[PDB]
Amino acid sequence: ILGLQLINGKNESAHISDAVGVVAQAVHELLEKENITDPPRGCVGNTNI
Amino acid sequence: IGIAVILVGTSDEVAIKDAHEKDDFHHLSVVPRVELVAMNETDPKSIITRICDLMSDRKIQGVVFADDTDQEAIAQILDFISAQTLTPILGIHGGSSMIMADKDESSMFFQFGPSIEQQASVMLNIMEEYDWYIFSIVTTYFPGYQDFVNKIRSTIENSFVGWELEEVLLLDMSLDDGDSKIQNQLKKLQSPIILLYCTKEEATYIFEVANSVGLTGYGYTWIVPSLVAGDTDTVPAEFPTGLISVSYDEWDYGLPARVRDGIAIITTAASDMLSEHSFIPEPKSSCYNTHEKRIYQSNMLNRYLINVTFEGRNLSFSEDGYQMHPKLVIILLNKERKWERVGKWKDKSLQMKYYVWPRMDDHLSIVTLEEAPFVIVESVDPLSGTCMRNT
Amino acid sequence: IQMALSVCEDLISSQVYAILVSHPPTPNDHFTPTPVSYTAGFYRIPVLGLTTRMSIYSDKSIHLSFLRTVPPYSHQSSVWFEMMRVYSWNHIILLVS
Amino acid sequence: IDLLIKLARTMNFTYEVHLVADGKFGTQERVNNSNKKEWNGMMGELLSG
Ligand SMILES: *[C@@H]1O[C@H](CO)[C@@H](O)[C@H](O)[C@H]1NC(C)=O
Repeated sequence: ILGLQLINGKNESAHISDAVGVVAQAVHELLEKENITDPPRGCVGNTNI
Repeated sequence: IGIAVILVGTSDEVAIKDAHEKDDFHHLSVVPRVELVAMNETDPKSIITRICDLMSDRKIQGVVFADDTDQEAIAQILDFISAQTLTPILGIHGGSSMIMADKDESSMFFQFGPSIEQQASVMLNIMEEYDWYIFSIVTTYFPGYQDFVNKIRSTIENSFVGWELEEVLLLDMSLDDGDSKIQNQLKKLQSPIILLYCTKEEATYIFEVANSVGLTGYGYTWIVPSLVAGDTDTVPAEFPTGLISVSYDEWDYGLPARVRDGIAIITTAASDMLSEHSFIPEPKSSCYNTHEKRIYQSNMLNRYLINVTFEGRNLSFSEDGYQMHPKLVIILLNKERKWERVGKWKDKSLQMKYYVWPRMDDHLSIVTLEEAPFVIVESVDPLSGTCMRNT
Repeated sequence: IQMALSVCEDLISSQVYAILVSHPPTPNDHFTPTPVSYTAGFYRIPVLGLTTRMSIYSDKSIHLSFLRTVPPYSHQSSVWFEMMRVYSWNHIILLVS
Repeated sequence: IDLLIKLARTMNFTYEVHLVADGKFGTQERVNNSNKKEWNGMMGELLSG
């Protein structure tokens, strides 16, 4: 069988470092413009996007 | 089989309450437990909690959901309850109206509203009636374009009518600095009829580029699906006059009417099982213990829940979970920036008030008389609805 | 069960920006990414998928707020074309579910 | 058929002769219940395998 797999894709313990790397570097530009909102507070209290 | 009519927002619950209690046929145990919880179910916690205490309190085996707000994905979370549990849930109006593309294999969901494929066929029926055989398609990366174009392409391919399809555009505003990437291709459009598939927010933007190029005004007629229209009251004042769109009927098919037929569908389908089962399915009266509550699966109900006819009109749902024969209405944007109703589409029949297009001076009438080889009239072709070729 | 509630009183009650999915203990299952992309999907709260190998979370018509750190199974077709591009294969027959 | 004999020998392939069913040479015609034009005769028996 000429199968197929992936490498460095199952390293979930090491995946979060790249996973947090992109988002943490993305909030830098997120909080760099006008009218930057706030994430919804609670569940029942918030009612819309 | 208890039916819980759930409606949220700013609507009339008493109209739903009075209509639901008036059961037309008592031959089946409708037993509609109409809680009619008016609490805003926008938050997931509210809706998920009330569902499994509704099943706990009244031992119901059916729910119908109604909503007033947009709630673009309140059906997405609603489908999760249907998939995890086995109790059928049928949408009525609002955030459950839009058709979900794909659901779970065991999804107990049936929405009210035509799918994208149905919306693609009705626009062609408009085009067939008015003989605008030449057309072009503009689309985006939004999902369903691979199906919207395919439905158009399949209908066009190998047809008696001499359709003319060209200039399929598959670019939108998602790409950065796309202002120069969409003007070059938009200059390649030459057909008087352009079929558009986009999002309401980018629909205004995509026309702004078209207005700059000049593909607007008279001589060009564009057609858009229901989701592009978004809301009849919300006119973004950017869409040109003559934007003809097709959407589900929000006026005639009223909320008390929707529950009347909607509550009938689940009752007659479930009672059909009791004829051949003699044992009403009883999922656990909770939103937990799904591992042990799913043993008594009632997927046989789903297999025939779709095929249901009530009061003559067949309200059957497709296997994917969209209405087979919906009551679509054709809406047109007049010169006053207000959506204007035109005609009604049902039973594969397109009947509309305007027998001729109100376009007007590039539109000049001509009076002729049927005499001699000078002018010859024989008949119209009813096989496809189009007049003829070379006539 | 708790997944429907596993975001309101303990995740979005603590001022969350992004949600990271888990990995199901059984590899041949996908219960893990369904609720996070539904409760937070319609809340416009982005959800990052680190062990979501299924291709359903690839349209964004449903699961609108979903990011994936691993390409799905359907992306194996992208390399297959390049794989037979180097072996000059042209007569193939697909066998899919 | 004579031309077929010389064509097969110089090409190394075996042939089985089977005639059409309807007997028409081939054209595109409309079908009842919507247009959906299809080929009939040889042409339908060639595109359909
Ligand atoms: C035709 O094929 C046969 C066996 O398949 C053999 O004689 C040879 O390969 C060919 N003969 C020719 C091309 O003259």
